[PDB]
Amino acid sequence: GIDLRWKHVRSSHRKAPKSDNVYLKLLVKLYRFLARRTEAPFNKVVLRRLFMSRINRPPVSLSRIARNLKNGNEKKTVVVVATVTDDNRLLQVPKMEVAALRFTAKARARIEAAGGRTLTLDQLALEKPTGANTLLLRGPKNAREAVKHFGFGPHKHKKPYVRSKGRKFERARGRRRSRGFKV
Amino acid sequence: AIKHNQQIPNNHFRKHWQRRVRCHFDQPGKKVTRRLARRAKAAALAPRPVDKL
Amino acid sequence: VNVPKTRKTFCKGKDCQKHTLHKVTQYKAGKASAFAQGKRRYDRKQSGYGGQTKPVFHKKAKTTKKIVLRLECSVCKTKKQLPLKRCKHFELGGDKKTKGAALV
Amino acid sequence: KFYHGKTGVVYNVTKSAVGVIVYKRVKHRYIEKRINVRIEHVKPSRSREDFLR
Amino acid sequence: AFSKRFEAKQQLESYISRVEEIISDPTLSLKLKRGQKDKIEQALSEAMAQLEIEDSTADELKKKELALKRLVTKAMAS
Amino acid sequence: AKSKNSSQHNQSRKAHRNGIKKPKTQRYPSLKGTDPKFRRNHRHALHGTAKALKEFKEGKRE
RNA sequence: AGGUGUCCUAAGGGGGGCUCAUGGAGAACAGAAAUCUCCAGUAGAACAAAAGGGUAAAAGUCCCCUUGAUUUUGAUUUUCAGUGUGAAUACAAACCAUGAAAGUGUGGCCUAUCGAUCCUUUAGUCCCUCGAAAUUUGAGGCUAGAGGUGCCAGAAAAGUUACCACAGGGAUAACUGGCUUGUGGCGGCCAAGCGUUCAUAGCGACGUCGCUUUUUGAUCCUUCGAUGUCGGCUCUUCCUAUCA
RNA sequence: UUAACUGAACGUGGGCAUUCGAAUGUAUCGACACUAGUGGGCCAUUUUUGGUAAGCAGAACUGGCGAUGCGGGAUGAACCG
RNA sequence: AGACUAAUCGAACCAUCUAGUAGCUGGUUACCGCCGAAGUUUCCCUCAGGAUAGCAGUGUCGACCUUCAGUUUUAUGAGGU
RNA sequence: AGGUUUUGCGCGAGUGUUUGGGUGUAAAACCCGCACGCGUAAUGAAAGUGAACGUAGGUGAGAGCUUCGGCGCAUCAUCGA
Ligand SMILES: [Zn+2]
Repeated sequence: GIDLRWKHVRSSHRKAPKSDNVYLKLLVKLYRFLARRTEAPFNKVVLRRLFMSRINRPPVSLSRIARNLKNGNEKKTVVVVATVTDDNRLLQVPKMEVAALRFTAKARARIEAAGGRTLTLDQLALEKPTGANTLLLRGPKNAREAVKHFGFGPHKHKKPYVRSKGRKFERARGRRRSRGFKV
Repeated sequence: AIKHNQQIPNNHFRKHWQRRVRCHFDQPGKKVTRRLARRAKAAALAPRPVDKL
Repeated sequence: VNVPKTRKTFCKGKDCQKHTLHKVTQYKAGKASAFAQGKRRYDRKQSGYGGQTKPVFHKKAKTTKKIVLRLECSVCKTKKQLPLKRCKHFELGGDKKTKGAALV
Repeated sequence: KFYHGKTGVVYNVTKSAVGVIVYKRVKHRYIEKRINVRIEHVKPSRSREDFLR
Repeated sequence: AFSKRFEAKQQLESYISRVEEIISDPTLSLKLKRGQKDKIEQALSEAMAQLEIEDSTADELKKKELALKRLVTKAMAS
Repeated sequence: AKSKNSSQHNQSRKAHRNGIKKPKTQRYPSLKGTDPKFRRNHRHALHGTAKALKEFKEGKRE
């Protein structure tokens, strides 16, 4: 006997992509080699984010990129391991160079129209193998419809499951002191 | 019998619905029939247009 | 339990908004109307064959009722309602009790 | 009667009362409790004086 | 209503006269305190008074029947 | 027929199974329950001190 | 071992003067006990009710003035899922009571004294709708109370079957078996006395220690897809607490 | 809020490590999502209630059987290793 | 006599609605690997049954955050067996 | 058939050809568009009204980058508009 509390406990994070894209398999091979034989911490972070599922890689927009291009960051390279989406609100697009997993049709056109350049994760390793002069970005993880229903309960101010919305659907008892109580 | 956080169901399936089910397996067969009727009608009205103003 | 015929308390009138003399009177429920929506629906449900269609209460247990005082402002004729606890004795305008005047 | 003997931290001060924060142990989790006590019941504590000295 | 009120009026008068004997005799009053006596007679003050008014009904008479009985019965019991 | 009424035999072991979790303390406690009269004035106080410190670039230089 | 379905225009709120139960010594009628006076008196008295806690220039007692037992909504504590109902604590914005003033007051000194959806009814603003357009009746909405469920988180409800039926239960009775032996039966110890006189030839009060499972109870472990439930007739064997 | 820049909370600037101010361990840090079975229990040391008592009925802390073999108690779900 | 009415009577026989409902009995089909329970809280014409919290598995993300502990020492409070 | 969370895939402020039409080696395959569904704006019973003081705010932590001064994603708490 050994009197242990835990035994044969597994890991908690993904160790390989679940997708079977052939090109993504090549991209993992490149960065798995780079992370082993390079001291730059930028490479290790990029490798793990390639394994993540779609809900853990939310899209980023052109506006969010322009927000972080101030206060002395006009000359750095933006790297986003996700999709990049055009924003209809932004009227004037600044000049930038972006390395992203993929672009929408309109986002690519407007970036190069202003005088920019669109890169690729493989070209990024060829130009900046150590990731010097770069900044990483993420999308809003919690900005999803399904997240608003999480942890429903009294005094929580969450969103209920209703087949429609109107005065005939819920409200009434338990939502106003005029009919019994309130929550 | 509800058990968890669910949406309240309303499925109108307590009558004898199985007696009246209308599957559509003749969608392509019917289309051929209409095309045979149009070109047959167009032949009868040789120089005239098919439709009306 | 007896209460005076008059007392002065807050008045929520549009122009009083202060303490003002009030007259005290007991509240009595009115006659049930014959054209309310609840009555009109009940009459239709009972017509024709079928019998009694809604429950009839039988098992009563309470012996008393709560007393409700209706007040009236002496200026703007505004009214108020103040509930009380359950009681047997209610009277407005009764005489006050006397201390130390015992006699049989 | 549960709080007779416990120690807490003041979080609010009013005309004649103070608000105290104490931690209560329900089965399998702790809960934060906030109570209002008149100053006749509270008393300064020498628990932290050794540390401050 | 006239008969019910008159019956309850007789019963309340009967009980007031009945309790007057307890408060009047010296044997029971010897061990019976002043503090209960003056409060019972204080309640009896408005008890004689409410007879003079005419709007009193049977309910009132029954209430003061039981209020007087509970008040006097604690003194007599202990 | 009759059956056992109540028990507490295995409750202590169940609670300690995956720890008794104490909520984490944190730097800024909430201001819920503080009296409103002090709360209104505290709002005005913070409004002024932000403007004054913003003027530090073209101004007072305290 | 007990208690609750109530009671109070003051038995609620403010202020002031006084100190209780009981005991000692005195005074015409006056006595155990009627009224008056002095000294001692830590609560041994009183505070609506069951019990517990609390109170002496008071929370008791008498006197003076009053209606904070009022209006608009939020946060917190107890039972707890940290849902509802009941009850309770501390502030904020108005209007008042009392007192020279500081202050106190959001019912009873504290711990119990009570109630959802639907429907009906009253108060409030001067408000919204009746969908072709107007004006008056009527009807429908929003906010706060009352009419009640005591099986008290809340169905509308009388019997019989010995003519009987079905799904199940040894989670549950009537018979054996098992543990216990109060009651039933049997056997000891001490020695006041009975026994012509003499405790023990033969008995034994007041007390006290045991055995048995042929009496009757207590328990409900095994059998309800079944262990044939009184008595007698017949026949074999074993136990000893011994009738010959 | 105070007779009063007198206080109160939240702040700018500055000072204090040469040693961030008890022991031992860290073979297991925090948060979220979805869902299965279960809701007849029983036994033992110490404390303990009703009963003459019971392999009887009812509770508190902890360890067990149920869900589990192996070596001892000849045998024996719960005793010892 | 609740007797008889085609071996059927305290309400005959035949087909259909009908695969009538069951909180109740019985059964439920190959192998290996890893983790591993509950008979307890609150409400219900509830007590052979359900919802709710607990125990359990799997999928993860944030840092590898240096945070923590069914433990001891030192300082200081409460209790009425 | 209708819901719900998680995994893979296409497009992305949009997205969905197939009720229907054109065509065909004919129940296959290929092409076309007007409407419409969900999403982009909430709140009240209702008549109704309808989202920038600031480089889209202030403070404490934050991976990574850096000219070494600093700039600081996601997310957690808190004070404001
Ligand atoms: Zn008025």
